[PDB]
Amino acid sequence: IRFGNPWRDDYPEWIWKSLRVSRKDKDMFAPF
Amino acid sequence: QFHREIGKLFASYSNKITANSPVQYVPSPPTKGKVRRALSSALMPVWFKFFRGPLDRWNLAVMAKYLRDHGLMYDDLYSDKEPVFARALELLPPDIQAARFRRLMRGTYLNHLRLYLPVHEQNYDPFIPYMAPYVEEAKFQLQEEEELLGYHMWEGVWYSGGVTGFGDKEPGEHFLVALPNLYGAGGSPMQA
Amino acid sequence: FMSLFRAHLVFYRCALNLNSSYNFGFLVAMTFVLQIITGITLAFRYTSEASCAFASVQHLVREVAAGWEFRMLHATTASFVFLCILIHMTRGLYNWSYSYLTTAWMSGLVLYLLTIATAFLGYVLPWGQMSFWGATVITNLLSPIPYLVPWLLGGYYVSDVTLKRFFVLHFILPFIGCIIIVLHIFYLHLNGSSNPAGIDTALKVAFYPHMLMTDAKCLSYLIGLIFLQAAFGLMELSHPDNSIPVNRFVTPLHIVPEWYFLAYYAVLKVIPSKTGGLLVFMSSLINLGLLSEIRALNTRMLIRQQFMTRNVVSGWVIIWVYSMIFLIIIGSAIPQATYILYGRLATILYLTTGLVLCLY
Amino acid sequence: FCGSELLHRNDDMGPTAHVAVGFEGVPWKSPDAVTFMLMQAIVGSYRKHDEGIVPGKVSANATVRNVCNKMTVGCADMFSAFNTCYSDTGLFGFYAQCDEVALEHCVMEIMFGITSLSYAVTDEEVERAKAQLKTQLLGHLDSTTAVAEDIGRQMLAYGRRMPLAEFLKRLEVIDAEEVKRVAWKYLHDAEVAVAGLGPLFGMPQLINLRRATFWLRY
Amino acid sequence: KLEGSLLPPPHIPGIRRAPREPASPKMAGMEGRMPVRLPPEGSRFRQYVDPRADVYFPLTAVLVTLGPLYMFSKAFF
Amino acid sequence: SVHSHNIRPDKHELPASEVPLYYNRFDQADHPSLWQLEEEQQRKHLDQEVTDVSQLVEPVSSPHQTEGWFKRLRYWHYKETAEPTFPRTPDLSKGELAAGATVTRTSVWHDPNEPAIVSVSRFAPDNFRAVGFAENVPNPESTNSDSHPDFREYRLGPGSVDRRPFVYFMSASYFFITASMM
Amino acid sequence: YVGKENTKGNVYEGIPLDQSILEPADLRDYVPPHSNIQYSKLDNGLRIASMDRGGLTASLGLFVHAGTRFEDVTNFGVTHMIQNLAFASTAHLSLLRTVKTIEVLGANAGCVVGREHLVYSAECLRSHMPLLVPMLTGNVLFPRFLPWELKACKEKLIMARKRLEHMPDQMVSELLHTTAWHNNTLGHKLHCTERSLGHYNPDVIRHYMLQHFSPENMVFVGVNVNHDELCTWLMRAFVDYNAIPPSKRTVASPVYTGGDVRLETPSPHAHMAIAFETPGGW
Amino acid sequence: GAPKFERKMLGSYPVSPEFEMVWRDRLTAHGGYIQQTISPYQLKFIYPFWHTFFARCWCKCSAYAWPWVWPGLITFGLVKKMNHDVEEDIRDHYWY
Ligand SMILES: CCCCCCCCCCCCCCCCCC(=O)OC[C@H](COP(=O)([O-])OCC(O)COP(=O)([O-])OC[C@@H](COC(=O)CCCCCCCCCCCCCCCCC)OC(=O)CCCCCCCCCCCCCCCCC)OC(=O)CCCCCCCCCCCCCCCCC
Ligand SMILES: CCCCCCCCCCCCCCCCCC(=O)OC[C@H](COP(=O)([O-])OCC(O)COP(=O)([O-])OC[C@@H](COC(=O)CCCCCCCCCCCCCCCCC)OC(=O)CCCCCCCCCCCCCCCCC)OC(=O)CCCCCCCCCCCCCCCCC
Ligand SMILES: CCCCCCCCCCCCCCCCCC(=O)OC[C@H](COP(=O)([O-])OCC(O)COP(=O)([O-])OC[C@@H](COC(=O)CCCCCCCCCCCCCCCCC)OC(=O)CCCCCCCCCCCCCCCCC)OC(=O)CCCCCCCCCCCCCCCCC
Ligand SMILES: CCCCCCCCCCCCCCCCCC(=O)OC[C@H](COP(=O)([O-])OCC(O)COP(=O)([O-])OC[C@@H](COC(=O)CCCCCCCCCCCCCCCCC)OC(=O)CCCCCCCCCCCCCCCCC)OC(=O)CCCCCCCCCCCCCCCCC
Ligand SMILES: CCCCCCCCCCCCCCCCCC(=O)OC[C@H](COP(=O)([O-])OCC[N+](C)(C)C)OC(=O)CCCCCCCCCCCCCCCCC
Ligand code: HEM
Ligand code: HEM
Ligand SMILES: COc1cc2[nH]c(C)c(-c3ccc(Oc4ccc(OC(F)(F)F)cc4)cc3)c(=O)c2cc1Cl
Ligand SMILES: O=C1C(O)=C([C@H]2CC[C@H](c3ccc(Cl)cc3)CC2)C(=O)c2ccccc21
Repeated sequence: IRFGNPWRDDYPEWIWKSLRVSRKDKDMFAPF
Repeated sequence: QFHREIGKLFASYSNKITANSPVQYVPSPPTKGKVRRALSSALMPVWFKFFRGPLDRWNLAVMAKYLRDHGLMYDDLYSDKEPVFARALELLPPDIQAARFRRLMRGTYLNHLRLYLPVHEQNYDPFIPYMAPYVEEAKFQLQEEEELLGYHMWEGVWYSGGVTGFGDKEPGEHFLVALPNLYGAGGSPMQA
Repeated sequence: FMSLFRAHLVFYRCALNLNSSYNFGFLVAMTFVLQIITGITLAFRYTSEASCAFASVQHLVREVAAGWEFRMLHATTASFVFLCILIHMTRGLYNWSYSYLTTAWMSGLVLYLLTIATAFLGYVLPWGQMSFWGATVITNLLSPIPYLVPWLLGGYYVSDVTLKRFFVLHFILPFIGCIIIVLHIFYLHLNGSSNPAGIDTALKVAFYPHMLMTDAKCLSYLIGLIFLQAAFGLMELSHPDNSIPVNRFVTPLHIVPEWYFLAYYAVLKVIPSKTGGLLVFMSSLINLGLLSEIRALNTRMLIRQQFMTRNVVSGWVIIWVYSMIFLIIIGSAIPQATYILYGRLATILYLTTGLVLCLY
Repeated sequence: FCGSELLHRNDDMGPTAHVAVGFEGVPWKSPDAVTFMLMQAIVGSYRKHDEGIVPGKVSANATVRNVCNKMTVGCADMFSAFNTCYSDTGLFGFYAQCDEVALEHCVMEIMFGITSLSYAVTDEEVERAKAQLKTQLLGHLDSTTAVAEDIGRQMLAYGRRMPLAEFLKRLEVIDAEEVKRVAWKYLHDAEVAVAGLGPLFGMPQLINLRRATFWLRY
Repeated sequence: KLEGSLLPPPHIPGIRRAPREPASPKMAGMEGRMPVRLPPEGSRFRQYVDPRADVYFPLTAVLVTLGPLYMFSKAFF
Repeated sequence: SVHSHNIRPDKHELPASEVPLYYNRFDQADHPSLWQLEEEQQRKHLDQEVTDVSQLVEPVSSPHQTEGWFKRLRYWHYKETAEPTFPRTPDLSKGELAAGATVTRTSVWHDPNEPAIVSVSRFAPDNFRAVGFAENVPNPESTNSDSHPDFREYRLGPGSVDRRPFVYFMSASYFFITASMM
Repeated sequence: YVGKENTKGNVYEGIPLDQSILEPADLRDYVPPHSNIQYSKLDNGLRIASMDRGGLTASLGLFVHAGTRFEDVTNFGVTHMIQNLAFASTAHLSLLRTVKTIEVLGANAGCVVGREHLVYSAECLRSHMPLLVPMLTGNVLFPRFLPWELKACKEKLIMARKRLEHMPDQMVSELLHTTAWHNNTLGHKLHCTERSLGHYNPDVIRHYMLQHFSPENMVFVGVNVNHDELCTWLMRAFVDYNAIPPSKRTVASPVYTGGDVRLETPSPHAHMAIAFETPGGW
Repeated sequence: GAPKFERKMLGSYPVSPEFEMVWRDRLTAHGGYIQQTISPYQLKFIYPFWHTFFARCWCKCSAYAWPWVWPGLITFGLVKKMNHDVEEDIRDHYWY
């Protein structure tokens, strides 16, 4: 158990990956 | 003559204290009486194994992880609203000072975002004592001023110069000396 | 006075990481201003006579345009005054704000005392059963000194004279409040606010654009919630028993103060000696006052980080909060041996965890 | 002895104002003469230009210290106290030089000084003053001229010459309560005389200087 | 080689080095946890330290500091 | 400021020459300039890769320091209890610290082979640095971690619309609701 | 003064000053002291000279052979810095404690720079001599030169000349010197110029002192003190410590240039001076 | 507020009243720094919040578990046990 544990806490790998995603030079509401 | 008699009392007591003075370092008497030392020594094997041990280990784990998340050192927790530490910071050299400034900036930003650092950024010991040589000097310097100037309750002129008169040396730091002007543009103490 | 306005509320520079927990002061001030508006417009139609006060309050609701709205806004905003104050206090217990904001903390305590007094005086003016018997109880509680109680009452028992002077006092005290608020803010901005991180930092940012908008956002939420509760009545904040006319020779069969007074009530239920009762309040308030100079009670140099995150030990402030909530729970219930037993347990916790804050 | 002021206002001689304030003293032969010689030293002197090795802001003399810390810049160019004894009367007081806008503090600080002698002086200060007074007086009497002048002066003033041991023995036994007695006898709630020259727009009233001689505290 | 977060110092002429601790053998119960050091080898503390107790401590704290008060209260209040 | 210090003698807290709460091992240089060299000769823990929390280096200082009833925090460094007239002599053989009082009121700086004026010069507070200093003390290059997003992934670039209409419409909407309520 | 032991107060209260209070016990039959100079030397090299005239106040002075004529292009201004740092922190005393103690003993003390000498001196009652010998010798035995004292003491280097602008006579003196020996030895200025505030770091001060402040370049002189006590308390000062070791320094002959110089300012007189050299000097 | 050695200015122009608080809290930039900002009219401002939601929420919830919830659970326990004791009392004392 890493959650809430000062001996082990760290993000899950999928949370570390969610921060790598990119939407640079895209915009989906431009028509409005 | 009341005052001279009480003088005599004070003087004799002070002379007793003076006569017992050592001329060299002598180890301090223990902080606890022999009864409590005995009781602690008796209960050590249970108390340290079950309770004190884990408490003192959990504490350091908590502290270390919180400091590493943000990239602070331990001596980054002290303020400069504390006179001794203010002096210590005045005595610092350029490099240490600059690094402290940078770490405080980064810690502020990270606590704003509430994002952990990567674990490879957390590989350092946060509990190095980098302020000690300067805190000891500050303590010396601020102790001598008490000894040589602060030994009496000095008497002053009241509510003059922007200071209350009971000891302050910075203007308008107390309510009864607020609002120094009614017209004009004011001013600042640092530009006098 | 415009130049001061700009210096303190536009160009004043804060720390970047001030989150919502630092917005509740502004909020209590706003509930003050709002409560003052509704106060004054309620005074225009209230009657200060024991023979007819009750019906005077009923006339507003029944026969006056928008009569109901001002009474209910005034009644409900009080709860938010106290809720915001308690959040505001607990934040600074959590952070150890009083380490360097010494006089601000003292001023705070004085303002809280003012608010208690103001609320309790207000609570008597509608003149129902609960009002009369509450006044009786609290006036008997401060009896230790001869003749002080008939003097403050005006009379041998709670009377129309008592109503008249309570009304005038309730009129006056809030404005003294306002003056002390100015004093409060003087001490505050003399020093400068603390961070949630409890470090000193140069990453400051000005107030007007960034923090002003957060203040405004929370203000929207609070206005929302006040109107929700005021118009629809979701929670039974006030007991029904103040709806009954007064009788000087018969008590109500069940008794529950306003929630912000229940913990105190709990104490009066469980401590045997009446003087012990009163001394508990005096002692706890003195202990809170004592925190203003905590730097002197020890020779180790102090830090503001209490390292309560991820900590299995928790912290004395959290135990204090839970003890206080438990006391509210027990306050609410009937007098019975088991409730009293757990009452005494909770009371010991509440007293001890306050004493212990000084022992770093 | 008349309590009056005599002020020469003049704004065409630069920024500096000169002032002297005086009290009634005691004759040569008075028993308290020595105590007066000591009080003059307890108030002492100061110069902003030339200072020795002790900064004024940390000096043991409280009057100098209070003057040098005023408005953080300090409010006087020079001040010095004085005592003069005549055959049947004396003068006791001080002389000062200060800036046009500093004059008020420049004067009231030193009046506060002198009024302290009757309420709050302590033996640290008395012994410092004894040390400095002894250094001064015993330091002059080196050459033949100083000795001959002293012989003649004492011969006219006392009908004799007082030997060193007598002066030292009479000086030794004065403590704080004795100073606090004599001052209360002659200086508390007394008349004062004033003279000044220069940019005296700042100058205090005569009645201010006269009501200064007592404290309402205590 | 060395205990704790130290690394062997370079030999630089003009700098005087303090003595540094050699490494010590670790005990059972510290597998897979953020490491926190043990007492020195010649102390009295190292006779009674037991890392395996850090797992039950969240219960030990409550038992010790709140159970006796509960017992006393139920006995007398 | 309005804040005092609290330098006073104390019987619960022995002075720092007697019982320091920090880890009392310091290296000493003949001249602080030499500290430059070590910064370009040592290894550093932050130059090397780790992946799990269990691999982080372990603190040098002991967890077991502060004791007493109802003391949550178990670790501290600095205190202002006052020094005596004759302080405890530092033992430089064990790399203990010598600073302020312990330089002035002690023989610690004395050397048989060297002039006194030369000998005292090595005991300014810049001449001492803890053990582990060059290896553990961070010195950031930026406030931003390369593992977090900055403006580069949110900036509206070439080809984008103008948003002034939207911004001012947002705020006008807020205001007209506000005015109706008022 | 925590209370006072004697309660008798002013025992001569109310006695006029033309009425004696001496008892016959306090009379003496006068014996003069002997007032020819006494000469001694410590083992490390220090020379001591003393006289007594039976005065109550003593004069004490330490003389060092370190003037400004010994500086060079890398040193200019160092002697002024040292003088401006007199009675600052040393091995066993702080600056504050030193000056406050000198004040409370009642003494007057100071330091003076010339073109060939540096002098420290003090003065008060003769019974305080044992407490003054340390504070005078400290300055040459083991000063610390903490940076934050150098930095705070800097403005006094400039005021020294800023005051010369209203002392025309002294000004002309300095002009004469710098014109007579242009750019060498006695020609050097007695103050720190702007160019002199660069090398205001402890290492230059310390390296300069190591070349001049050895004992055999010093003299200690006392007037109105008993010589065996002076010798004893001076010996007890150098016994524990290593003094600055000797150096076989050499000194160059001044070169006299002469020349001419003018300096105009609103003074209402024409001040003029003409001079010629004395070959060989003292 | 700030220590006197930090609030000492380099300039000498008079501080205007409306800037009082600004220069009472002056601090030195030891070592200097470089900063960049983009006008909020040229940034996305609701996508950056949701893009970093899970990390922020993990951090916040992790930080509060032990200190706030565990004592909460214990208190909730105590309330349940008190209810038990009362519901047994009320029968012992008054039911035959
Ligand atoms: C608006 C105000 C009006 C304007 C004018 C100003 C008015 C003030 C006048 C009263 C003061 C008289 C006393 C003069 C003392 C002079 C001492 C001295 O040389 O000065 C240096 C000295 C400080 O130098 P320091 O020693 O270097 O500083 C170190 C610290 O002091 C730390 O030192 P330490 O830690 O080493 O400890 C030292 C401590 C050691 O001692 C203790 O700590 C003892 C503790 C024992 C507990 C018991 C309580 C002690 C306090 C007594 C209070 C009683 C007074 C009230 C009586 C009421 C009568 C009706 O020493 C003392 O306590 C000795 C002084 C105590 C005197 C306090 C009372 C004086 C009042 C006398 C007149 C009373 C009439 C009032 C009428 C009713 C209206 C108020 O000055 C003081 O210590 C100040 C003491 C006096 C208090 C400040 C005055 C108040 C100013 C603010 C006004 C607030 C008014 C609020 C009303 C607002 C209305 C809207
Ligand atoms: C979300 C929070 C809201 C707070 C509200 C407070 C109450 C306000 C009352 C007065 C009114 C004021 C109005 C303004 C409120 C503030 C607004 C605001 O800006 O909030 C910001 C708030 C948090 O902002 P932040 O920047 O994170 O704040 C900093 C943090 O505090 C972090 O600060 P830090 O990290 O620097 O920490 C400093 C420290 C400083 O210390 C403090 O401040 C401590 C203060 C504690 C309180 C002490 C006083 C207590 C006095 C006694 C009161 C008794 C009241 C009794 C009431 C009884 C009611 C029954 O604070 C803490 O430590 C706080 C952490 C506490 C953790 C506690 C964890 C508890 C877990 C509970 C789990 C429960 C599970 C149940 C499972 C059940 C299963 C059956 O964010 C939001 O609220 C976001 C907006 C969410 C909007 C959602 C709307 C949804 C609507 C849905 C409608 C659906 C319609 C469906 C229709 C369907 C049709 C078909
Ligand atoms: C409707 C409400 C209306 C309220 C109005 C109140 C008006 C009072 C004004 C206060 C006095 C002015 C303060 C300015 C001070 C300036 C700061 C300064 O540097 O002063 C240095 C100065 C110290 O002198 P120093 O530095 O040693 O050297 C002085 C110079 O050498 C030589 O001195 P100087 O030539 O430089 O002149 C100094 C002059 C500075 O002033 C001026 O230059 C301008 C003139 C001052 C204003 C004069 C008009 C005030 C009218 C007085 C009557 C008000 C009665 C109000 C009753 C309301 C009825 C509904 O100060 C004075 O002489 C003031 C003396 C009068 C104040 C003392 C009154 C307390 C008597 C308490 C007796 C016990 C009664 C208990 C029963 C309850 C009674 C309610 O400080 C003072 O002595 C000033 C007074 C300090 C306050 C003492 C404590 C007051 C509390 C009294 C007890 C409260 C009773 C409440 C209980 C209720 C029971 C039910
Ligand atoms: C007419 C009828 C008469 C009946 C008479 C009956 C009388 C009964 C009296 C019972 C007295 C019990 C206490 C004996 C103490 C002995 C002390 C001793 O020998 O010292 C030697 C010796 C003293 O030397 P020393 O130099 O002081 O060394 C010790 C260190 O200073 C220590 O510091 P350290 O650093 O080494 O250790 C860490 C430190 C620091 O640790 C921490 O800070 C950790 C804190 C973690 C807290 C985590 C909490 C998280 C959960 C929160 C949950 C939410 C709660 C709130 C909300 C709930 C809703 C309301 O730990 C502590 O501070 C431990 C505190 C323990 C408190 C225990 C309190 C027991 C109270 C019992 C009731 C008494 C009466 C109540 C009042 C009555 C009305 C006035 O100490 C030791 O060797 C250590 C001994 C420690 C013993 C602790 C455990 C005692 C267990 C007693 C069991 C009693 C059962 C009674 C049953 C009754 C049935 C009828
Ligand atoms: C002087 C007394 C005034 C009382 C106000 C009551 C008036 C009647 C009811 C409201 C009417 C509508 C509002 C007026 C129109 C808008 C003003 C305007 O022209 O916009 C200027 C500007 C509009 O800016 P903008 O950027 O939207 O657009 C202007 C730019 N152009 C023209 C290019 C589009 O408003 C501001 O910038 C105001 C800044 C503050 C915004 C947040 C305020 C929220 C509230 C904060 C806390 C409140 C508590 C403090 C009060 C004390 C009492 C409790
Ligand atoms: C912080 C400010 C205030 C607080 C906390 C407060 C609190 C209260 C409370 C709790 C009540 C009880 C109402 C009820 O039980 O229905 C009340 C009633 C009342 N308040 Fe205040 N009040 C404040 C300010 C004011 C002011 C400034 C005035 C007038 C100037 C005022 C006038 C009244 C009146 C007339 C009532 C009677 C309401 C009724 O009879 O229905 N209040 N107040
Ligand atoms: C009417 C009642 C009160 C008002 C109007 C008020 C107002 C404010 C305001 C506006 C602030 C600055 C912004 C903020 O913190 O939200 C503040 C800060 C503060 N207040 Fe209050 N407050 C009140 C009651 C209290 C109480 C009862 C206390 C303490 C018991 C208190 C102690 C503090 C402290 C310590 C701070 C600063 C904390 C820090 O900077 O870390 N205040 N107050
Ligand atoms: C989120 O972080 C913060 C929020 C903050 N919010 C506010 C509202 C202020 C503030 C309050 C009052 C003030 O000046 C006033 C005093 C008294 C008055 O009187 C009265 F009664 F309020 F109307 C009015 C006006 C000046 C500034 C802060 O300083 C403040 C500081 C921080 Cl860190
Ligand atoms: O029995 C009580 C009672 O005990 C109180 C109490 C509640 C706490 C109050 C209180 C206590 C302390 C403070 Cl600082 C402020 C208010 C005083 C009145 C009531 O409010 C009450 C109202 C109506 C009928 C009966 C009663």
